[PDB]
Amino acid sequence: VVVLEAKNGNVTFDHKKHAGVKGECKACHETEAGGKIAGMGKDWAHKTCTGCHKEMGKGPTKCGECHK
Ligand code: HEM
Ligand code: HEM
Ligand code: HEM
Repeated sequence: VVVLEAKNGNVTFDHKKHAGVKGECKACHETEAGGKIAGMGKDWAHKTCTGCHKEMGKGPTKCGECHK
């Protein structure tokens, strides 16, 4: 898994749970190959991560559901 560090509690990101989303890899990455995400941080996460969870009605939307 990927551990996205945060001073209020790290967030654990699992690619397995994120297969079969619109755009597939390009939902989060510039390319189909993937890689590190230079823009990663609070602004990125609270837009893109939370945004999709709300759009799909699936996944964590409250602070402590991500930050542990
Ligand atoms: C099958 C499609 C995908 C591929 C091939 C892919 C590929 C990759 C690769 C190669 C890495 C870099 C791992 C490393 O260097 O340690 C990565 C990291 C990551 N991916 Fe994906 N990924 C895919 C889908 C997704 C999706 C859909 C999301 C969002 C929902 C996502 C979010 C992330 C995040 C947050 C990281 C960590 C980035 C960082 O720490 O800078 N990935 N992915
Ligand atoms: C209102 C509720 C939330 C609060 C108060 C909150 C607070 C924060 C704070 C203070 C940071 C910056 C941490 C740092 O730089 O050390 C951050 C970043 C982040 N948050 Fe949240 N957050 C909330 C909701 C969420 C949710 C629901 C998610 C998951 C969908 C999430 C995922 C993340 C991620 C992935 C980062 C970036 C970590 C990194 O790039 O290393 N947060 N958040
Ligand atoms: C880096 C950004 C993201 C983070 C940190 C994140 C985090 C998470 C976490 C922690 C879960 C599982 C919650 C649990 O097991 O308690 C989850 C589930 C889910 N996320 Fe994300 N997510 C991100 C981006 C996205 C995006 C962009 C999408 C849609 C395009 C998405 C769609 C989903 C879906 C559909 C689930 C439910 C999967 C299932 O139960 O099979 N997520 N996410």
